[PDB]
Amino acid sequence: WKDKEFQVLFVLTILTLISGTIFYSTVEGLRPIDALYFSVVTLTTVGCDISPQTDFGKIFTILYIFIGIGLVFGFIHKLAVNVQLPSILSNL
Amino acid sequence: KDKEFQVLFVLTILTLISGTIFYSTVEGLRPIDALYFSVVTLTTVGCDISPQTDFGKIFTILYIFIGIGLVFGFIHKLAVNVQLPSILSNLVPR
Amino acid sequence: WKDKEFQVLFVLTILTLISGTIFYSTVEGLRPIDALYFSVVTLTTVGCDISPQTDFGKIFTILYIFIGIGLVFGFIHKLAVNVQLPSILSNL
Amino acid sequence: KDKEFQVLFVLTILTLISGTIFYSTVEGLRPIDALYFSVVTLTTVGCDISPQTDFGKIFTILYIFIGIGLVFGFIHKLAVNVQLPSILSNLVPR
Ligand SMILES: [Cl-]
Ligand SMILES: [Cl-]
Ligand SMILES: [Cl-]
Ligand SMILES: [Cl-]
Ligand SMILES: [K+]
Ligand SMILES: [K+]
Ligand code: NA
Ligand code: NA
Ligand code: NA
Ligand code: NA
Ligand code: NA
Ligand code: NA
Ligand code: NA
Ligand code: NA
Repeated sequence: WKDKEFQVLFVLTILTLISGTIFYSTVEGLRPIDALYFSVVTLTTVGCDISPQTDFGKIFTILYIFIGIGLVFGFIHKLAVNVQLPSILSNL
Repeated sequence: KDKEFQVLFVLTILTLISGTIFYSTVEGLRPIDALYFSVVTLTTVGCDISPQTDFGKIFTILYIFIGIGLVFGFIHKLAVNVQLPSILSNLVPR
Repeated sequence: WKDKEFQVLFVLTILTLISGTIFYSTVEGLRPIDALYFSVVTLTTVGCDISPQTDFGKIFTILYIFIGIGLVFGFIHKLAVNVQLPSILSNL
Repeated sequence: KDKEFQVLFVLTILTLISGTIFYSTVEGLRPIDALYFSVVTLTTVGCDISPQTDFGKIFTILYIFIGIGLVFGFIHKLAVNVQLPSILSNLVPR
């Protein structure tokens, strides 16, 4: 968690999710929790059962995916290392 | 043989048990549907349904971030340590 | 296309998609084209707007994902190399 | 500078144009919706809708297999050649 590389990826991920939450809650009229949910399932590629209704929201979502998918998967990978390492080091 | 593979297998199993319990309690799904939802979420396939409760939405966000990395680490190790050697062995003329 | 590694991945992918098409068209009652579509969008993780209705179909789908996702992405990667190489070699 | 990146960018753009034309003609989508569908399909996010015509289903299957590899090759090159250097530059104290 002290690893600056992990810390920066965390910050970038949080900032990207905040931006999506603000966007979808104000332009697409979603409750904050639903805007955050939509942002997360979009950038992790899980998807969900809704899509943006406005043209602005569709264009934003296209750009958001290309801006954010690589960072989010970089963060998920670094997070996975941190989470599994204590179990690996106990199982040695 | 591979202790990292052992860890990822056990952690994957525990992660899917946790999701099965969570979605069957909080989202009211039958256990098999809760397991299905957990699997398609963490492999990023996705489901035709989404959580309905705010607790379910929050949990799912955290489950995604922790669970994708573990499940795909397991899938990668399964491919290199189990599936690839089996394919190669099954291609040998005997 | 003569690369045996690519050829084997193609065969494995086709056989896996045939199995899913047979399964979903007979157990989940989908038309063949819809059963193939469901099999493809599942193993590529795109997803779609339906899910299996039977418990047997849900269990099959879980196992199908773990049996098939790695092969399908291996094939997609090898296919991408083949498809882009003529353009790379013309752009040198 | 990177000719592989140039190729993947152009092929990605052409792939998305092709999908926009296809889904707006065959599936009747407005152009922006056809582009949206193409992007979420090839990045594997998925859409709340699916093709309705058999032509659309067949095309989508082929588009997925050819398009995922190109779009994710482009995303990887964008990350290593553009986004990573920019982040690093923007972290330098000046
Ligand atoms: Cl909220
Ligand atoms: Cl059950
Ligand atoms: Cl059919
Ligand atoms: Cl339009
Ligand atoms: K996906
Ligand atoms: K998906
Ligand atoms: Na989706
Ligand atoms: Na979806
Ligand atoms: Na969906
Ligand atoms: Na989905
Ligand atoms: Na889905
Ligand atoms: Na879906
Ligand atoms: Na849906
Ligand atoms: Na989807």
